[PDB]
Amino acid sequence: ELSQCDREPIHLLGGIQAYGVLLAFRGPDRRLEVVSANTQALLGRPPEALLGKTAAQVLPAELWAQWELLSARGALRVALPSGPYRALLHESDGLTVLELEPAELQPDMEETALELVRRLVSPLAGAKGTRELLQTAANTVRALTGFDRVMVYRFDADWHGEVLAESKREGMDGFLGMHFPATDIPVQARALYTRNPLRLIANARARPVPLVPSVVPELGRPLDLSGSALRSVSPIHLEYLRNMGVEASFSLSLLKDGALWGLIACHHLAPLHLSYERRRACEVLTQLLALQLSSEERAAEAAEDSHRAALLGPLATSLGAGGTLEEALAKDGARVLELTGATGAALLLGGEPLLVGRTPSMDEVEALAAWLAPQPFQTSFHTERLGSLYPPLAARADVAAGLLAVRLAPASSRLALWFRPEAVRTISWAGNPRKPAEPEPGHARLHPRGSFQAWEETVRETSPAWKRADLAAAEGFRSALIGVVLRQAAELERLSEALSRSNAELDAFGHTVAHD
Amino acid sequence: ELSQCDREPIHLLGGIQAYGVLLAFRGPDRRLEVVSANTQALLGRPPEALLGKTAAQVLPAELWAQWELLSARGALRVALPSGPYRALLHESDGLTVLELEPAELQPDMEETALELVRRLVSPLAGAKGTRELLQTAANTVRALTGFDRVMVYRFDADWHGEVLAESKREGMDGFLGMHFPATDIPVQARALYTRNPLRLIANARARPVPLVPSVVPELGRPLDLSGSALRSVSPIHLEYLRNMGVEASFSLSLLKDGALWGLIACHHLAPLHLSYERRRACEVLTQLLALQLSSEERAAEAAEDSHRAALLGPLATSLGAGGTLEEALAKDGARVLELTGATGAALLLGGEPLLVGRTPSMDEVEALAAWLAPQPFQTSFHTERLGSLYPPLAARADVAAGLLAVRLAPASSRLALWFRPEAVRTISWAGNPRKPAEPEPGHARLHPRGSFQAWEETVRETSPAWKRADLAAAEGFRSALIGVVLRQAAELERLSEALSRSNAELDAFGHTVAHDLKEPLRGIQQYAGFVMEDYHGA
Ligand SMILES: */C=C\C1=C(C)C(=O)N/C1=C\C1=NC(=C\c2[nH]c(/C=C3\NC(=O)C(C=C)=C3C)c(C)c2CCC(=O)O)/C(CCC(=O)O)=C1C
Ligand SMILES: */C=C\C1=C(C)C(=O)N/C1=C\C1=NC(=C\c2[nH]c(/C=C3\NC(=O)C(C=C)=C3C)c(C)c2CCC(=O)O)/C(CCC(=O)O)=C1C
Repeated sequence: ELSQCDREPIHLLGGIQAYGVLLAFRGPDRRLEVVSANTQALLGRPPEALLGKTAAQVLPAELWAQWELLSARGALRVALPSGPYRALLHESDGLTVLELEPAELQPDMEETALELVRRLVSPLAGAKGTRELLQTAANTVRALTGFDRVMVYRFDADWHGEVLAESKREGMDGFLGMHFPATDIPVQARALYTRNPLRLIANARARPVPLVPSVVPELGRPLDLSGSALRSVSPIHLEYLRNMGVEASFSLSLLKDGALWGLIACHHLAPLHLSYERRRACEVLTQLLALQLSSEERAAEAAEDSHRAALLGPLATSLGAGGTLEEALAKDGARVLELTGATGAALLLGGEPLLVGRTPSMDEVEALAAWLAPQPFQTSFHTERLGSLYPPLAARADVAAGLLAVRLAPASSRLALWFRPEAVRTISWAGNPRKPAEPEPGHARLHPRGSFQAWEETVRETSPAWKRADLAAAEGFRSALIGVVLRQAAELERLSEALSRSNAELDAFGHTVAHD
Repeated sequence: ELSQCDREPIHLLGGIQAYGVLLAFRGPDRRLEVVSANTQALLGRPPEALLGKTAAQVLPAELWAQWELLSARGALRVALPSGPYRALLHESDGLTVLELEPAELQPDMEETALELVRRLVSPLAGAKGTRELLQTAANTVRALTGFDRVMVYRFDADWHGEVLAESKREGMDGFLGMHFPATDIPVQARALYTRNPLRLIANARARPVPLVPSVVPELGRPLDLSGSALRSVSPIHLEYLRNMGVEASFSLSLLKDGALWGLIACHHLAPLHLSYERRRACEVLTQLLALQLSSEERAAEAAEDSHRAALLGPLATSLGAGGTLEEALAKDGARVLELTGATGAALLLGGEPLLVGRTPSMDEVEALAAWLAPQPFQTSFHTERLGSLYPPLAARADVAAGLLAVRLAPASSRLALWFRPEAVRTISWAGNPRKPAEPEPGHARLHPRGSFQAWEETVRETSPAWKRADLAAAEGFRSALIGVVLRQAAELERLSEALSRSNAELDAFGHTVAHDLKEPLRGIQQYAGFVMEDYHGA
């Protein structure tokens, strides 16, 4: 593929954390094909000995009494001599696997989750703004998890990320408003996190615990761990955290109708374990954030569409009065521009092209109109930097930074478009984007960024991104160009009664030659 | 416009249900001025003698210990020698009001609450549709509350509503599929329910306990009960509930966006009392359901509008393929009809109107267009019925029952409209709506309906409602219509090349006016050829 950062498989690591013990059951005969190598403390027997025997005589006597509801719903609490343990059950890779982990110790915690979900679902939330919703979710995440530093991470088109908001406690650095390279998150990571919503790495210094046996005898590969929540992450990502200085990690993915909208991040300077109940409560909390944001964007787009219609109102009303379309646009050009938020407009109906406001030279516009012919689009065209697609205008980007074009007609040569100037924008990177990874002699792998200090770069010949409202405003301008062009048709309609008058002029000079 | 069902107030009854006990406080030292008459058991002292004295000695010592957290949070579970109670505290009418209610005897209900929450939100919820979401909500509400019958009530424009889905229990009657008159819920009821979502009527035949004293001295009014959740409903609604035979009621309000879009009702045939945590858990269910309904509706409507644009596309392309607009519409008359789903399409660009599909004759549509010109509509005018508004075409309601129209020009007489035939449907009424109420002798109050048997009636000369996608499709029809108006600009240049041979004919008019003036030059030339003759004669 592109790099070792992607070709590396994540399913087949076969690494398990030291917190719990993983056990496996094979079909009806209850075969323990693969077991953890740290089961001596819990199971009281050597790990290698337990291979190949039945589940009837190996497990502690307690949890068969709890086996029924474990097979029913996959969760319970069981008492053990070492202490209270949390039991989860899931079946994957054509085999049944069982695991045990420590559980909570504060019974008062459970009602807190209900209280906080009530607070979040309570009305008047989101009216304050979209941005504050992320912070008022992150602060509650801090309270539930009790971690140190929490960011909110949002994905861009090219899979690079930004920090929309964060909530921390005093005494640590913050990455608010910082961007990160797209390659920092591998593609296989996105594919895996599409299915598994959450994950937990409570220690960074811990060595991975080997899985015995190394490979399943008949599968030919080690046991899959995607379904389990105790998987050990790749060692490469560990050095990234260690250089970052984080000891414990906890991330929850946000899903929007099949799209990885963003990730919640949590960090800690010291190792700290966390229970399954807290994880699931946090997951339930994060699930409603997508719905809240959906409601917010529906309301915002409704307001924007209403505002665009309101602005369309008087522009259409003024058109149709005394004058011609070229006269009307020239006289009423002030109200034209704000529909698309541009600085110049151009229309081509068959005559010489007409320009209003800031625009490229007269000779260039028809060259562009010809240039727009072959690119396949049906209604609209978009660009934030036309210089890539069309080099000649990149020489003078003062008005050619961004263009929005629309088909007034079918594939024939009739078009209208708008122009935008360039806006300076400066962004701050964490490390050098040019060197996302630090190479090592021997090319065994690619080490992560050496440092994490803020670094700034400036982009030029770029226009602010086209919104979604102006895309509909283009169709609105088409619906307003009708009406004014229909008044053109009405003035041509009394030119049509003047065509009846022209036939009257025909037979008028007819009876005039009759008279002379 | 207000019958007797809109005069009496609800928040000034001053009645409290049998199970509860009400207490109110005034002033920084929090003296006692309002107390229920059934407080003999819990307080152990005559109610009258305790009002106006120091609050600390009146309240039991156990309750006074946990005052601090109850003051802030407002909810608390406490233990009494009689049993376990839940204390509710709230502020209303500039007064401190606390409440005492029996507590729940079930320890682990909250785990079930979280289980139902995670069931509803789901990794994938409501993929099937809205109706399935309502059905899922109904039976979950039943399970969480343990009631017999539940309702889902949705309001129309005129505040008259029908039931969509229900969770139905065996061995008892249901109400799914009928409508209820808007008179059932008065304006005052909607105004009150706009704020308080939780309404519980523990008993139907219980008599409200009076609050001594009847009137607050400084205010001159009965103590407000809107803030509290133990209000006693008006006796007329108690009789209305008794007529059904239902004993206990539970009503949740689905306030999605500043409006009472939906009401969730629960019924039971036997006395029953719920716990406060039950109501609090059920409260978030309504918000979840409303939010998911809104999200699903928006997503589905956006997806359908995408298909509308996708169908708009090839219509525009094909219409721009041929250069005979009237003929193209005639041959492609099928396609234009399903853009808004109408059956009769009429085009009027100022010339002779074009008629395709089922439509009335030209004179009726011309008269309708003439009437539409002074009729004020900003961009569009859509209605399902026209006989109510326009008399002359009411006779021809077969095809002119409903129409959707848009204004092509900003002014004048350029209108494009469609035609829709009448659609017949049957609405089932629970009880005859023609007799909404029965008047008692003396006209003191209007008692509710007597019998609730199903009743039927038929609506006529009506068309299905123009749902918003149709209006969006008409606007998109104008938007892609500008495409065929650029094709009509090619046709405009065809009319203008007729006018261009007419402009060459205008230059012809110039030099033929020169010709028809210089033929008079030959006229005065003949006059000159005669002028020496007439001079010789003279
Ligand atoms: C190709 C390997 C590799 C390099 C080099 C690189 O840049 N990424 C990487 C390793 C992996 N990272 C994995 C996990 C992972 N990394 C991030 C990155 C961030 N952490 C932040 O808080 C932050 C900022 C903002 C970013 C962009 C994240 C979010 C993840 C997911 C899990 C958490 O770290 O929480 C990873 C996956 C391994 C596995 O799932 O076992 C790889 C391969
Ligand atoms: C004059 C008002 C009035 C007449 C007459 C009438 O038709 N109803 C009525 C009395 C009131 N009822 C009030 C509350 C109330 N009524 C209903 C009605 C229904 N219950 C159903 O199951 C159902 C169906 C649908 C209908 C039509 C409902 C749902 C409520 C809210 C509380 C519950 O009953 O659950 C009322 C409000 C004042 C008060 O609280 O006393 C009036 C005036």
